[PDB]
Amino acid sequence: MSICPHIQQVFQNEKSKDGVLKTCNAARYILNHSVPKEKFLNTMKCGTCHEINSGATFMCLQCGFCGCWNHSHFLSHSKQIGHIFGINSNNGLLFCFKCEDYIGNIDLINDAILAKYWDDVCTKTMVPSMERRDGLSGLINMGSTCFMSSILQCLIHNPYFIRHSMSQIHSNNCKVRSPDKCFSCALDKIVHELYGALNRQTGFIYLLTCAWKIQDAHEFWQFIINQIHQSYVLDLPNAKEVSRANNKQCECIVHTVFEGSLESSIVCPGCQNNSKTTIDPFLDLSLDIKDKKKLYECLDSFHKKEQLKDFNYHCGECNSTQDAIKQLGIHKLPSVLVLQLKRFEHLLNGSNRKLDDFIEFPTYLNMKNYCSTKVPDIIYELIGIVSHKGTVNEGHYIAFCKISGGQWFKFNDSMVSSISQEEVLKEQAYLLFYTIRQVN
Amino acid sequence: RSGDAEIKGIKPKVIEEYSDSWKSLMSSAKDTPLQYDHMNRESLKKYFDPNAQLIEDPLDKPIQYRVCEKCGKPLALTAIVDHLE
Amino acid sequence: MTMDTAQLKSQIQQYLVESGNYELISNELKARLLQEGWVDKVKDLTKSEMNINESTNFTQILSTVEPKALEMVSDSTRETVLKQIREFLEEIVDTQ
Amino acid sequence: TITIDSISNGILNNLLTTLIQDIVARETTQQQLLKTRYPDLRSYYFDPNGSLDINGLQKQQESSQYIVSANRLAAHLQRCLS
Ligand SMILES: [Zn+2]
Ligand SMILES: [Zn+2]
Ligand SMILES: [Zn+2]
Ligand SMILES: [Zn+2]
Ligand SMILES: [Zn+2]
Ligand SMILES: [Zn+2]
Ligand SMILES: [Zn+2]
Ligand SMILES: [Zn+2]
Repeated sequence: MSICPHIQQVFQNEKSKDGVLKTCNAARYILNHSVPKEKFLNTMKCGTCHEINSGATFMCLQCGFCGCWNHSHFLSHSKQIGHIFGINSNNGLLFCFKCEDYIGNIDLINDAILAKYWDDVCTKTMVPSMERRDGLSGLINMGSTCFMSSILQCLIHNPYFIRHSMSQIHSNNCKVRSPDKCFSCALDKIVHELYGALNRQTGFIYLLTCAWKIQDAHEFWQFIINQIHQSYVLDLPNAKEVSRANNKQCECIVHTVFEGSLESSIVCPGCQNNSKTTIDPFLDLSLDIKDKKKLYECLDSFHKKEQLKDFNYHCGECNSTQDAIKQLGIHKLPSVLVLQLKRFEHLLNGSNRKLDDFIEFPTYLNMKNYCSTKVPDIIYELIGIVSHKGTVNEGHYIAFCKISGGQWFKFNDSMVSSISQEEVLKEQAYLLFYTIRQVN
Repeated sequence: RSGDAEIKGIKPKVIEEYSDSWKSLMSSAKDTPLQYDHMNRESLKKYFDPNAQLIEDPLDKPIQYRVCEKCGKPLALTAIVDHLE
Repeated sequence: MTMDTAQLKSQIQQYLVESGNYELISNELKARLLQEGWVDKVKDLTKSEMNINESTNFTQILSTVEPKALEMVSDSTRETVLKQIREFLEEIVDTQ
Repeated sequence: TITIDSISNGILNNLLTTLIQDIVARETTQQQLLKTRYPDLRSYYFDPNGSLDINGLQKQQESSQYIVSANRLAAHLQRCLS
């Protein structure tokens, strides 16, 4: 594989290199900070033909001109004026019009926000190793622990959590600074183990050690997210803050990513009193699946009006014995929406059974018909699945995760194995992890 | 209306109601919050947490990181400087 | 007196943008392409074309992806977005 | 010259090609990067028997799993951490 030699040439000059990187960072900054209209008109408009989006539009590296792809207008600019590099305004990527290719494989250009520190970053950090670059790695079952490791896999392949952990924000603020005592510190060792270099079971052991000081994967998901929150709270500076996060609004990773809220509407038909109506935080939604076949059917069923049967009920206000009518609706959507399919039916006789119904779930899920009051398309992308294999009593949990570039992996204890979208979609899903992808 | 009709011009009606270099957007961009490509801001303020984190198209590149040669920690680009100093 | 058609095409696109309707059209389109599996099909098709051509050269690869990516758009999405675009154009222009 | 049909189609094609070009740029530069960074690169292994992991290996038995027989490790912890 070749590196572009035109840009290598330019980089032999020390001013020019510096100029290219300032321009690359500014272009990229501008693209992240231009309201859609200004972007269309000032970075997506060809200076030669004046069309918007004539294929990709490229912002010249050496002058203010923007030129399109479809009519070879940036190309003409490069030939007529000698400017052979432009930045694609949809994605910040640098194109060489002599190579007729993107310059993709030069870490400094990719990491151009660190230009001013580059010699240090070069000599003191390294690129990921081929084997760790996607953090793929299994966790050995250590005595009925797939209920924990399944969720952990989904957590360490969650983009929000990986960015959080690798940004060192917990590491920088933690008052415990022990992975034997602090769950968030244990999670960081896991990430450290899987993505850098610290078998690859130490963070997990430490996690189990954090748990010694005090079954269902859904329970563990709630347990672990709650403990990330507690760690955040434990790190706060004073009592006003501890109180604020606990009672008003928490800005922790868990509460700015996974939490939404439901409107529980309860309304009497005769007179409309709705004072049993509430708005409640959720960190996931539990869906019934008896006799249904598709995830959208379970969501309709979650969101539909039902009559509350309540022995000898009379509405406080109007005295009607008519069943009050309840309806759940999403009031606030979270960035990562986690759905639980209720498979473990705990019955009146004490005897659980497991529901094995296959429920069809989409790779792209649209939540618009489940939000409360015309609501616009709100689309999430599937990135995580936890499945339960076997009996209520004797059973085991598997995780499936989607990583960058759309490739899917099955995590079955120590075994990690490749798998296709098409076969993952045939799974008996227990938990589903969806990440916010488009809001219209 | 006809798809095949030759277009004369822009309606005067509409004109009566409306109305250089890419580097010159910088002033404005400096004074403009973080924009998304396909996540409408009024819908965000309405249907999402006031403090939601959003990573748009999160699976459309790996998380960019480098690993410290001293302790092996995977470091995000914007955390490397700090972790050196 | 003849008007410059190229420039006119540019004003039209620009008025679309200033109304907010270019964003709506573009957002509708992407949501449809996402939901119908098209974005993923394109990404697969790209990988298949890199492998076959043992090349990562953008220009070469696009040359064989784009036409196919164009044909892969469902007719429903195509028809539906084209109508939306036509209706907005009838607000903006005069015909003869 | 220009009509409602021609302009509509122009716009759609502008949007589609822009989108396609963008998706293609991301794939190809990702690949260019991965093959430059790792001259030695293997892709992840895919067993259709559904039986070999990502390095084309089988699952180790947990008797052979050791750190302490791995499968008893939480049991060993209960004790040993006291
Ligand atoms: Zn042009
Ligand atoms: Zn130029
Ligand atoms: Zn070149
Ligand atoms: Zn900690
Ligand atoms: Zn919190
Ligand atoms: Zn009443
Ligand atoms: Zn270090
Ligand atoms: Zn021990």
